[PDB]
Amino acid sequence: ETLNGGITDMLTELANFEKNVSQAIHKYNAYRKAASVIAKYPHKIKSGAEAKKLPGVGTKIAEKIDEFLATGKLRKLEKIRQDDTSSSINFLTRVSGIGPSAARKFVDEGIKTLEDLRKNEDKLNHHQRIGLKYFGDFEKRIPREEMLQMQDIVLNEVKKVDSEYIATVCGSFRRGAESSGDMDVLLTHPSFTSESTKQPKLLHQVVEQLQKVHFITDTLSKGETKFMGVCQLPSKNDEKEYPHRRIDIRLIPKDQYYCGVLYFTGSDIFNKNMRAHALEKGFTINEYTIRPLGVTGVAGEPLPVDSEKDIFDYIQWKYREPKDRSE
DNA sequence: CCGACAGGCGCATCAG
DNA sequence: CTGATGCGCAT
DNA sequence: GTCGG
Ligand SMILES: [Mg+2]
Ligand SMILES: [Mg+2]
Ligand SMILES: [Mg+2]
Ligand SMILES: [Mg+2]
Ligand SMILES: [Mg+2]
Ligand SMILES: [Mg+2]
Repeated sequence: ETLNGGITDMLTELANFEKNVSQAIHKYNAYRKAASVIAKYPHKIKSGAEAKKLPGVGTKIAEKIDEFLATGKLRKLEKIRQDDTSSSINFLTRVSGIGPSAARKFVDEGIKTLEDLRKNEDKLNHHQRIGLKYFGDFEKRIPREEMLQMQDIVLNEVKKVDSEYIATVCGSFRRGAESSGDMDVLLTHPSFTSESTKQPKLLHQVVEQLQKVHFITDTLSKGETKFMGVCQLPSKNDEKEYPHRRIDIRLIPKDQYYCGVLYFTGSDIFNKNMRAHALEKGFTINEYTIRPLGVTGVAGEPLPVDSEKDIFDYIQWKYREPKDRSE
């Protein structure tokens, strides 16, 4: 498919190994950073030296690229692919709620297959049990046509609960993607600000309404501001059912919507890059605020923010529309 | 060369 | 029980 | 694994 697709596939597979098997989060991030910068690079890479000029690509990745270019493979990966333990741990982490730690522990206890998981429900926590239940469905992508039907349901049902709610579909959907891995919904209500919560159960009431109409089907986790769960579009007579889909809802302080929507629009790599750039500039950005850093690494008071662009301006970045925050 | 690497919610668990 | 910590997850 | 001080 893609211009340096071989290289970026290699690097992403190395990232996953470092995260899932090595449990080295900074090496995972370093590989993902390199994969992203190479994926955006508009030339077919001819050497590692050429790749090394990109920020995030260093000596070790440049050497892997030289290997890959010459031979069409990487020995280091060819050996990870035949390592039984690595391969089993990597597979189990595909279940939502099983991470590197739980996968290694399962693999040590003799559980390394889907079949093994499916006769050991009792060793799984609630999240894992649901991740297993919908293992196949959760790896299917959601065409934009279906994302549009799902937006319509969520926005109309939210409006039924209280007309003052605003629900914004974020993630890859807001970035214009033709398909999405899941549905991300940012929610606000005027009664929840950074200064005051003057209504309880604001997130709960929306979740309950979506359960009532059979859109939300399962709950992975749920607190006062974050819901993680499962939903499904209604199917019509004699049609196969739609796959079950992952849904995330985040209730954000209304007056902090712009930091909220910046966060929830991503991409994840974009947010890391942006937040890392903020730190270089003497600021810290989360889903609520952008704050200056003081001398001794302590965060100051929130800066006024009136648009997404305001946050970009503070770190002296030219604005990027959501569609230009992908990959 | 070597600190630092994005930020935080919800859940599960440990020490007391 | 609270407070701390790690895990898995979200972008 | 990479990079800025
Ligand atoms: Mg470089
Ligand atoms: Mg997993
Ligand atoms: Mg998403
Ligand atoms: Mg994602
Ligand atoms: Mg999501
Ligand atoms: Mg059904």
